[PDB]
Amino acid sequence: KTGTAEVSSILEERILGADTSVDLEETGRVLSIGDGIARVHGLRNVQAEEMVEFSSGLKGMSLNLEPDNVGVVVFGNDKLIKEGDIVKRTGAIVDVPVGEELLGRVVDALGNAIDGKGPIGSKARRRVGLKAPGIIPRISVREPMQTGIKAVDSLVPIGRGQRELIIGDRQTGKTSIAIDTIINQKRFNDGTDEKKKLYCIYVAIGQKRSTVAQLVKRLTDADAMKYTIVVSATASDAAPLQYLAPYSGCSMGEYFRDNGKHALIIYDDLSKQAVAYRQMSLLLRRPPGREAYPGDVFYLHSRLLERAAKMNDAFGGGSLTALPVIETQAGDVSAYIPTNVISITDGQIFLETELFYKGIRPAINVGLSVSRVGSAAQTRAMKQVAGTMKLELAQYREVAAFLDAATQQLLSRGVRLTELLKQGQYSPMAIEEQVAVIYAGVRGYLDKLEPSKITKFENAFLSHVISQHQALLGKIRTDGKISEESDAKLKEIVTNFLAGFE
Amino acid sequence: YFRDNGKHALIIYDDLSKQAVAYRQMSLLLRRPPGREAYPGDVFYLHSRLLERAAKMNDAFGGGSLTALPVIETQAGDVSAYIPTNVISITDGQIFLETELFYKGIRPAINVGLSVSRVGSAAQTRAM
Amino acid sequence: TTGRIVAVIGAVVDVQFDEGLPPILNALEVQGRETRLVLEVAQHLGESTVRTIAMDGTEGLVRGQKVLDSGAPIRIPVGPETLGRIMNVIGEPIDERGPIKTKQFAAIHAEAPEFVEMSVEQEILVTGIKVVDLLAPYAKGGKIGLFGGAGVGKTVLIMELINNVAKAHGGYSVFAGVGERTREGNDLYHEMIESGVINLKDATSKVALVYGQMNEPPGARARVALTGLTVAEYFRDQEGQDVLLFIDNIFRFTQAGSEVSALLGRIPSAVGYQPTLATDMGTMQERITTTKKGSITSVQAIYVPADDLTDPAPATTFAHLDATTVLSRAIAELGIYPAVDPLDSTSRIMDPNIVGSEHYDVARGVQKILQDYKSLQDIIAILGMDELSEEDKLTVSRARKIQRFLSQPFQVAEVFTGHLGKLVPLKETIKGFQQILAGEYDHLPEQAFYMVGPIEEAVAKADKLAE
Amino acid sequence: FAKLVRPPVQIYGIEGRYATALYSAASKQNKLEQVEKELLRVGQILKEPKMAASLLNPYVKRSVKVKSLSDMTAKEKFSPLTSNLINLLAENGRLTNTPAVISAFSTMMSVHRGEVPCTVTTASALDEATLTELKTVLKSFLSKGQVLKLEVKIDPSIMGGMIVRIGEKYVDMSAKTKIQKLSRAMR
Ligand SMILES: Nc1ncnc2c1ncn2[C@@H]1O[C@H](COP(=O)(O)OP(=O)(O)OP(=O)(O)O)[C@@H](O)[C@H]1O
Ligand SMILES: Nc1ncnc2c1ncn2[C@@H]1O[C@H](COP(=O)(O)OP(=O)(O)O)[C@@H](O)[C@H]1O
Ligand SMILES: [Mg+2]
Repeated sequence: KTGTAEVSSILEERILGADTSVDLEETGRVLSIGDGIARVHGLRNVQAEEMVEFSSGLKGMSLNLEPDNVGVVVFGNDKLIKEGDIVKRTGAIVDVPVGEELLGRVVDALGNAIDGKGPIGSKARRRVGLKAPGIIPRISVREPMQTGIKAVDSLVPIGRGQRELIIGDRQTGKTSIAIDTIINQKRFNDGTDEKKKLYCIYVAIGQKRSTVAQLVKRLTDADAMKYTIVVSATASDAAPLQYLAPYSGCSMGEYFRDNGKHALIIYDDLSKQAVAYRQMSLLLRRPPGREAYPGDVFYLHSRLLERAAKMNDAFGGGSLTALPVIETQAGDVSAYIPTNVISITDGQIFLETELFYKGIRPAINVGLSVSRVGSAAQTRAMKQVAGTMKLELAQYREVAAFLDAATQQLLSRGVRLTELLKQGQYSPMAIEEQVAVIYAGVRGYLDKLEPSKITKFENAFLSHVISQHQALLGKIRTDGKISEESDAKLKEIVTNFLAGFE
Repeated sequence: YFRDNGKHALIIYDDLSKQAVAYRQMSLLLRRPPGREAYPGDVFYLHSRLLERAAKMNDAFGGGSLTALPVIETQAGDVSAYIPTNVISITDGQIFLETELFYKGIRPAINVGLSVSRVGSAAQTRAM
Repeated sequence: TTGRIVAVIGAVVDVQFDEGLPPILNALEVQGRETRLVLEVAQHLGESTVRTIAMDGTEGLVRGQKVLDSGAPIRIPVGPETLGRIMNVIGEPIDERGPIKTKQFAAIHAEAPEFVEMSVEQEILVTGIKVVDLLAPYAKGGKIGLFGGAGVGKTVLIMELINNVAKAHGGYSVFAGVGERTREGNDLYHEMIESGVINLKDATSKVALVYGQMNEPPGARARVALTGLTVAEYFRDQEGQDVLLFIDNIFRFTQAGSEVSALLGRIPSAVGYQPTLATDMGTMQERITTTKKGSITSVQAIYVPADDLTDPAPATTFAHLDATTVLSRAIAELGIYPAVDPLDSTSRIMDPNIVGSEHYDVARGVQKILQDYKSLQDIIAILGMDELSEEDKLTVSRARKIQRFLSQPFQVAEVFTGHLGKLVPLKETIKGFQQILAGEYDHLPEQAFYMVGPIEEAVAKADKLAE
Repeated sequence: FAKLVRPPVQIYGIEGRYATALYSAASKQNKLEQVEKELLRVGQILKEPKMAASLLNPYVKRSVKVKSLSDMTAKEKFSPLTSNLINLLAENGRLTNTPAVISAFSTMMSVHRGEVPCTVTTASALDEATLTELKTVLKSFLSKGQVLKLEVKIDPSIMGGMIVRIGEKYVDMSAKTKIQKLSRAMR
């Protein structure tokens, strides 16, 4: 055998008693930096998972408190660390700044602003290694989280506190759905009722830094940044930073959840966190598993996605939604990580790639997409419409494998509905316009339009109702349900508009 | 020696997939870290620094030459194994032989579909 | 500071400094060789010893030789005098033309541009090639990926991109030959000398070749793409201009990384690749971006092992690619050169928010007509031209005309076809295709367009060959 | 870490690390010779039946062993360096290989004072006048200052001549090897 603190440079200090001069209860010396981990000697008073600070300004956290030398993961590039450097405690479990002083800022995985707009002047520091709310604090998911996308709001409704899952092959429309959901909250974030305002957090993990820069620019182009945080552990950043980024974001969101406000965190994407964690492990010699992922690449996500809860009135009534993104490989949604995360969340949104090639954007595959919990949380107008839209599409999907006029009718209905469900990009529509268009579609009025022409009808229709009939939409929204008189109106308006469209 | 003495040579290794095995044994016994299929990390450097001596010197260094025809055995047309791809990405061609063709009666059992040479038109006489 | 070697295990040396260690990634000179042997630190093993990966053959090293610490990572010359030269990984010329006399030096290990530097507007790099600039537009500071094998005109396309970028955008280029066969390295050198991108006489070369041969030890095939990146970062930063960067190949970059990781003893990852595959690729693909000073485009050849597009190497590369250019053999038999396939070539910026509505509608129309013609090809082959109505024969005629018009005569390829090089600007390509689709030229013989530049030259060719 | 003065010879393993530490610490404070004296003393002091028996049982609490070593080292009145080294070995649990340490340290001090190992294996018994000429000629190999520590050995297994080792340098003029060399050459 041998030892790791049994080196000459240490045994000499100990032999001639010189250790009385250098502190070891509050300061250590890096025995060896390698493979992104530093074996550090000293730090007798370091708590597990404390956040120690190196002598180059770096920062790491102590994982292994081996009997003779701590083991420290460096949140950065070890290029800057040299055997012999002095590591100092900080007496604080690894934590991150929180508050509303972060809103509109870009911060790296540790809360250090990287947009060059000055320090994050926050007061509260919240741990990252916190526990999720227990059984009792939570209650069911009741309010809706308006996505602003026709398909998501109609067929895969999302509540608040519900962990969704945007899972689908790369270059399919996942980041696009996230950006639509983040821009669609502008309307709610310009009122007074704190029951509606939703503060968004976007964690960009292992994602090209140019892409995150363009995303921030696109958000600020729509003043959807005054209320968003953007945590960024991009591709270049050392693996430990890509490992903490989701926990930093989830803590910055828990700060809201615990204070009666509603947040919405988008991990983009957890698969790259899992890859970074596998790197971190295999460089610590830990055993590999299935696909070389460590044994605990499930207690890596669960302890993160279990914090996206829905507090009850006793604890504040807060919330923290979550929309983890996942990039399946070619078509396998049975791989290790897609399955490990499909069994942690309360829903799924499958973005098929064939649909995306065939021009059906968003590519949301229905049938494979469910929201087990969102049905209880859905505006009753959208329920009055979806209850039948889902049925019509379900019937259509059976007759899509092949006729008498019955199946021709069903095919026509299905094609019309799917042609409606397409949508642009960065153009989310309030729920009232969604009910208007989906109603005018499901109730057959578009049966007499050439399929390709629906793609235009919708557009025009929106304008005609965004101006002429503000009052009807106002009544629908305020009452939340299509009142029978409101149904009669919507009917006569759709008929009149359809009359002379061509 | 011939190549740099202005002569033309030709060297035929047979096989190279047994030099690779011998080197794997040498390494695994020296306790060097293993890799895919247990081959060390040098089983590319090994071959590459060999099959890159086959040159065609210019007329200032003599005009010599040294062809090379490494013979490789693939386990049931598994051209994707470690050594076959290591030695397929070093050389300028491949003369693929197959046993469906050897028993149909097409002997030599060359499979012109997969066999390529990356010099091509050159390296032929105008007649041929 | 002078340490001493204490172990030589294969291509991994271990040096024992005493006074003060070199931080990771420093380059050490091994004293007592004749060829410059350069080690690069990779770990600290405690006891004032560092495990260095050697950048050249380590036969003849003696336990106890003196290793002198340079002070900063591998440093290379990066002036404009590195243009038209060949230089190995450590920056030593291997063109037998003398020293690379430059006043600047740059370390090959420099961190990616900070977030504030990054430019937020996705532009389009006008390559001057009709098919590329139309269906798969290349983006400034985007990592293009050039599929396709040999025999289909890949070196010619590289030289043409170099020439066109040097003329249009007035920006130089680079060529990092990761694991580059020595024979093909010499052939590429002489091809460039022929075509004239390199020029031995006047110092007006447009390429700065960099070759990490296929026989150099693995530690010196991983750090050659970084040498190319540094030579090009000089032009982006210190001269504010667009740049190309060809990394042939980008699978041998991951291969070299995997071999080095195995040598350092690290546990292998999913498929035997290094545990740091994603970050190793990221810390090199993340310097290829458009800052505000300039931009570094990059055309990276990709090998897909065993046609596995899920394999961790081509699955980690594709997370960065911003384009694609599937050179195909089936389109070279027809003689349509460049062989670029129009229906496989993707591009992330082919979106009407970026290129513009006109560009996008035109490109999508071309794609749709070509798909419809490919489908009708099957019906014609099976049953016969009779089976088609004129509502289809018109699309067939238009599709044949478009397939012709995509071919272009490259300037460097004058030796083959004799035709003159045509650098058709973007607007001319758009107008030509928008018009050929509008039926405006349904009467001209197809050979009017074959191997022409703009559409006007196609009109002139029709007039000439029609008399 | 603090600069340390390397030994003249390098020994490797556990004993290597401990001996290097002790030698570098002793070079500072210049206590090398008395350190070696105390090391030899602890040699025997760790061979008394009770001590050598209680320092092998693993069921003697570690602190018990450390305190017993401290008490013994008060009676023997060792230098601070040697007492600290004995302690160190005690609580790291590596005292079972204390003899390896001191032995290594001896080899570390011998070369420090410059007494190169030697050896002369002879065909058979040897005179002592011949040994005189042997020493007087081998002294011709050293550097300026070194000393010769020749350990003669009789060997009839070889045929004739002699085998001389000096540090590493190995010169073989035994008739046996000449016979096998000739048979090899003329086969
Ligand atoms: N609803 C839509 N309509 C039209 N185009 C879309 C839509 N959604 C996405 N796209 C286009 O798809 C392309 C890729 O989209 P996106 O940025 O979502 O990729 P992704 O699914 O996030 O995968 P990656 O992580 O590689 O970005 C973009 O060019 C974008 O313009
Ligand atoms: N624009 C072009 N016009 C005519 N022929 C071309 C053109 N581009 C490529 N080719 C043909 O394709 C071949 C390409 O060979 P080369 O570029 O040397 O290697 P690779 O085949 O790998 O690209 C050339 O020999 C040439 O005949
Ligand atoms: Mg994305």
